[PDB]
Amino acid sequence: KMAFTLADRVTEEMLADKAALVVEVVEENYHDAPIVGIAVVNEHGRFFLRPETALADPQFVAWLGDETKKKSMFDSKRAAVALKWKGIELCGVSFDLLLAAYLLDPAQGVDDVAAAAKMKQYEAVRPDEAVYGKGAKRAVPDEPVLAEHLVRKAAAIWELERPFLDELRRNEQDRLLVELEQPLSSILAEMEFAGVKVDTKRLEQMGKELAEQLGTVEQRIYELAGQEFNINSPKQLGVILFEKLQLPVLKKTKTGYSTSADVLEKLAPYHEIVENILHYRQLGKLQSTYIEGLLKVVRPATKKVHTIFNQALTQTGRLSSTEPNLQNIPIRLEEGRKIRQAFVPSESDWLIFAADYSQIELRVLAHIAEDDNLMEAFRRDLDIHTKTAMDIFQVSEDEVTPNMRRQAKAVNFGIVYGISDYGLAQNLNISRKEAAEFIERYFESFPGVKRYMENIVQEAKQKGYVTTLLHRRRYLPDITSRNFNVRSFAERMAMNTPIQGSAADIIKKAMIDLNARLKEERLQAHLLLQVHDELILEAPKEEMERLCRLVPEVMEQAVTLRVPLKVDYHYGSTWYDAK
DNA sequence: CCTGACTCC
DNA sequence: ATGGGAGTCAGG
Ligand SMILES: Nc1ccn([C@H]2C[C@H](O)[C@@H](COP(=O)(O)OP(=O)(O)OP(=O)(O)O)O2)c(=O)n1
Ligand SMILES: Nc1ccn([C@H]2C[C@H](O)[C@@H](COP(=O)(O)OP(=O)(O)OP(=O)(O)O)O2)c(=O)n1
Ligand SMILES: [Mg+2]
Repeated sequence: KMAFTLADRVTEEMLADKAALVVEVVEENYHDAPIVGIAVVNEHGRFFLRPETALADPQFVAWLGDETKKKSMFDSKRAAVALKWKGIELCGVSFDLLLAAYLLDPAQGVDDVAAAAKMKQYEAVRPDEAVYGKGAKRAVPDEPVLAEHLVRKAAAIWELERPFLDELRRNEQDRLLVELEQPLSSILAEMEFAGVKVDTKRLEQMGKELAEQLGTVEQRIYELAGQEFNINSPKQLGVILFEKLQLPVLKKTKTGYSTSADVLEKLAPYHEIVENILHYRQLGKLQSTYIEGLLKVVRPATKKVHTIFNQALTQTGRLSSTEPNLQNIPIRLEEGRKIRQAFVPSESDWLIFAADYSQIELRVLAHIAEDDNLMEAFRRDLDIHTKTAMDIFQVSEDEVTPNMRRQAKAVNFGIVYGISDYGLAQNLNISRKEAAEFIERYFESFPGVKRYMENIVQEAKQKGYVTTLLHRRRYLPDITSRNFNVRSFAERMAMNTPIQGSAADIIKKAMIDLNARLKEERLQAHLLLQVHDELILEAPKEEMERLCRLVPEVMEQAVTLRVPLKVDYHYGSTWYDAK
């Protein structure tokens, strides 16, 4: 039973200095998406406004953009970006219920106001999907039904703010929300709306050449197989490998023979065709995802792509990137890495600038574990990825290739995060006995890491959750399970989540600090992407010198640990050349 | 619609 | 049974 005004025009009482605000965008991808309705709840009452009315009203636009007029919202980034596409600036967001719910418990997967409301037994609001429908049936409902929904969402935010803030405070997470996540949200909104420019001429030419290449590789595979088949079907491929060619079956899953890359690599001594197939599947992913998939989402008039950074999704505090994912662009193989040549500055005589934290989760672990040897390694500015490489490959520091260092990187993180002898052995294609002895020596080098991992598992059993440096939390209710697999996975989340999450806390803080410095120094430079422990910027070529000092400094000083933080940086004419 | 493939941190 | 965190794709 909820009264509200379906307003025909904006009135002064709608423009109070505190309000719950709903700016509704139904489409999952909110870039250039319709705003279908607006709701405002404040001390004076409850109001629904039509966007064509409200958004062309100069007082309402003024109010949206006035930082002293405070708004509580759910997913303020979605509203901010949708408004930027409407040419309107949103300021003064003081509470975001999505971010509040996320910090209280990321496992709730809260994706609408109703699911957040449930956390406090508030039920005077419906789920979005129940209002709009799903798939081909998704639609905006009749105005009265829409209006009531948006108003109930705003009223929920109005009533839920204090109970959420109260609980965050009890958890010592209120500052994490107000000083970190909420300011980051506005920064991500800027990055997403800016977008990254793409060289479509180059990408399309790449794609044409790649198609010819796939054809050649495909026919070679059919020749080796003695038959045509769909190489992109693990079922058909399994029949070829394990029935026609009679190769050993190393692994099965629930649907049939495994053809994972791990398995095919191990079959190379039996038939050369597995190497061709691995190459083919790489090339096919390049074409489907990083050529075709990317071209499909380029906005043609500006040649820009606009990702969405999901800030309330991952269980550790990382961001994710969708439609397109710009956090998994190829780099490890030169063939794939060339895609990066198609990511270019948005203005002429600008350049791309990239900065990456050195050995980040190993520095974080040194600090949190207080491992004397590892802490001293970072004080000696050593490279643990390179050192591990020299060992596993029996090679000098000068003969270690970037590829070797990449592999050693997975060995280091594998070991500290609980890899077994079976897994390490399968990884380095070495003897299981050899792998076990290697793990043993690793923890004899870093015994504090070992103690830390034993202890954090016990603490997680006792408390039911683990925490990061800035008080981010993950609950682990499975960790005392009688079941071995269920318990074991939970134990390994206790080992990993605090470290990966603390690293996420750090780069989030650096983005805030960096933008503040950019503004203070009046630089045109701005952030384009975050890639977990990297920041990618564009700026006039004349700003590179400054950035070379400023960016790494801000990143390195974002937090003070018991070890130095270190940042590598590069710049060039394209994302590829920023190395 | 899921599974298993390739991509990154 | 067998490091952890992610997203997109073709095939079925
Ligand atoms: N009410 C609070 C207090 C702290 N924090 C988060 C953000 C802070 O940046 C981080 C660190 O807190 P402090 O700097 O105040 O140090 P603490 O006293 O909390 O010690 P510790 O972090 O070891 O628990 O914790 C928070 O979100 N809300
Ligand atoms: N196989 C991997 C690779 C990375 N990561 C995590 C831990 C890494 O510290 C972090 C960053 O990825 P990087 O590739 O940037 O690795 P580093 O920062 O550790 O090393 P560097 O930047 O010096 O190459 O992501 C991981 O858990 N497992
Ligand atoms: Mg790094």
